[PDB]
Amino acid sequence: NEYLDAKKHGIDLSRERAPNFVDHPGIPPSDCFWFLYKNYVRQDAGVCQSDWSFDMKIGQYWVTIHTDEGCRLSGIIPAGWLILGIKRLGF
Amino acid sequence: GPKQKIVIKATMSNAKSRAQAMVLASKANGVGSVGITGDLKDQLEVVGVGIDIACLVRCLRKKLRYAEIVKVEEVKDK
Repeated sequence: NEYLDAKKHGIDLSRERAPNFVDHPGIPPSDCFWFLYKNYVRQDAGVCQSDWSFDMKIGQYWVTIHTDEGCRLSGIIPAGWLILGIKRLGF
Repeated sequence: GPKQKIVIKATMSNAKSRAQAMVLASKANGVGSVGITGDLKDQLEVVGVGIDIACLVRCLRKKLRYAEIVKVEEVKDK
């Protein structure tokens, strides 16, 4: 587990401030929040769709992030960075 | 049919420059919707099909000095 490890450095996703985002008209709302940390410090946050994937630029690096049915995130991300997912509250 | 959610990061540090970016993005062909995102509100997400993103990034890069694509997610239907 890597939530277990985050929790050692004081990261709790259940008590992070929600990302800034919009629910766009005409498409399903995103049901996952992602939080992005460098050397364990929050740099950014956003939303994504469960049981899916997205591409994101982290520093110099384009990365593919896989999002499983429970908003767990996986992918090869650059050294020093950590990305963590959780169900959007009420999803 | 397929639609993309595309996040562009740009130099927007106030409501005025954020507003200008949203208006410019809203006028681009294929843009169905646009919203501010990011911990520093330095990102806009556009949603649509047939968006000329190269052109949209070019127009924003001219207006704001720095703009680049930083996230692409396909819309997951239903």
